[PDB]
Amino acid sequence: CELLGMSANVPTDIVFSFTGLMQRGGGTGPHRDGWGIAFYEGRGVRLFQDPLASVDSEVARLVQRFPIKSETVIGHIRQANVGKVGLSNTHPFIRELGGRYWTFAHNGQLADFQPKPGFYRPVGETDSEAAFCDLLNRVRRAFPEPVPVEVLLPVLISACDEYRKKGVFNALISDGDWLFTFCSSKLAYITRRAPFGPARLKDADLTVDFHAETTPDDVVTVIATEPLTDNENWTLQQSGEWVLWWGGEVLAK
Amino acid sequence: CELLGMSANVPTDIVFSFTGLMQRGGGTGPHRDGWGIAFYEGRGVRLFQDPLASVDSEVARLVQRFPIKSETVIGHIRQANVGKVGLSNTHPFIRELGGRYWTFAHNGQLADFQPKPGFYRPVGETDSEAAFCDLLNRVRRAFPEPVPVEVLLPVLISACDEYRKKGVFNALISDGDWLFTFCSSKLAYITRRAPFGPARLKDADLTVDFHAETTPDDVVTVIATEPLTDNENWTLQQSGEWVLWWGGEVLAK
Repeated sequence: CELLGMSANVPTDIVFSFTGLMQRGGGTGPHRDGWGIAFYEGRGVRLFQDPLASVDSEVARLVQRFPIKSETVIGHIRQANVGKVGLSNTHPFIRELGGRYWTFAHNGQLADFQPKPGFYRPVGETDSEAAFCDLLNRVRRAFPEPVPVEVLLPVLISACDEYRKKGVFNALISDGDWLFTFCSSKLAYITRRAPFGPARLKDADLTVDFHAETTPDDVVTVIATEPLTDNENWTLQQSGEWVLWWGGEVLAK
Repeated sequence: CELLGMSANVPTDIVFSFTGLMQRGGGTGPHRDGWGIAFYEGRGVRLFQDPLASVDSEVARLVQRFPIKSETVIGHIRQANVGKVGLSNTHPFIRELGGRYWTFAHNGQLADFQPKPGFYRPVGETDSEAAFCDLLNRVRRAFPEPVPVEVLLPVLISACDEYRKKGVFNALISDGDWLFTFCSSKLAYITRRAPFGPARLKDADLTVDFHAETTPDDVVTVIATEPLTDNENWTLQQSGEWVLWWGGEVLAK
């Protein structure tokens, strides 16, 4: 329950409910693991994130109080405390390329990763952000001008392939239209077609509720590190498998 | 009371109490004028823009608070409901250059403004974002590698000067460290030195509260389109005047 995405064909509701901190057996006791949730409202993007916390922060309250409704959502919950702290090291990451805001979320670890500095440079010290910028540099070099998805698709797959050669590289990328997924370790998804009733996905210290259909033609796909609902149409992805989503539909894989 | 920035030498609290919607004589009646606030936490940045709700059943004046703590804040607290201009057209704008997140807020109108497309491209349709991207392109072209503020200072002044030849260009720029200001029409500031007591800046449908000093060495400068407190040490800026802040202190002007 780390990576979490959504691609829909209509702006759909998503309520995040972080269970307030509590004394437990292990997980989210006096503290809380870092999280991040980015989503789109047209071409614009909203980002709410927070690194390791020993209190129920204002940003954590902000995501919950905001009536969210989008077609593209990328998030990363319970990000490994490994390494360094701070906001600059919290997923997901944003950067504009071609007049579109790109969003990136990575789960896993990369060993001996040292990409050549380019146009885009990481602000933080994460290997995830270094990977994001590098991938962005390859897309910018190979395609100076905006090019349709299928064209820039090969460069995406290529970079992901190389990164997985140095460690675990599960990732979610989006320019606000499509939502690129890549599995190295584990990733899963489930498409829901109208008519559908409200569903409640949940972690151990999190709950994301979904409502009923807006129109009789709704299609909404949820992507997670692993099924959050008792296996239904939850399809499990294998190592090396990528999928390009857009409008909740599979474009290519 | 549109632009509002802050440069301080220690992370200082700033609470924004947006006076909830109410039936008035003219201003923020059933609707709400947009707003946007960005602030840093180290090198990372946070961006909050007005929620796409405002449909509060027009219940009696319900003020909503927004606590913020930072050394660098840049905001545009008087725009149009995000539902009217759209999220991609809401200030301030963010983009990374040289491994730092650059924030930008601009007040004023530009006529016949048509910068040549470059590295950075506006996601939205404002002349403001078009201006931000152009200024970033000039900096990236003139400075391929990270350079001290003083060196990149001239290019910032040049760009602003050019944009002011085509309209009003009051702007606030920042990389997380320093806060650049530029005046064309009107801009003002007031530096507060420890010891100082809590202050309450207020708009007509807003209130931004400040607290007492954290340490006896505090220095916090507030920049606004015009004095929010009954004139004290509020220094008024004239057309063509710029100031580079850092830790609440004037670096250059």
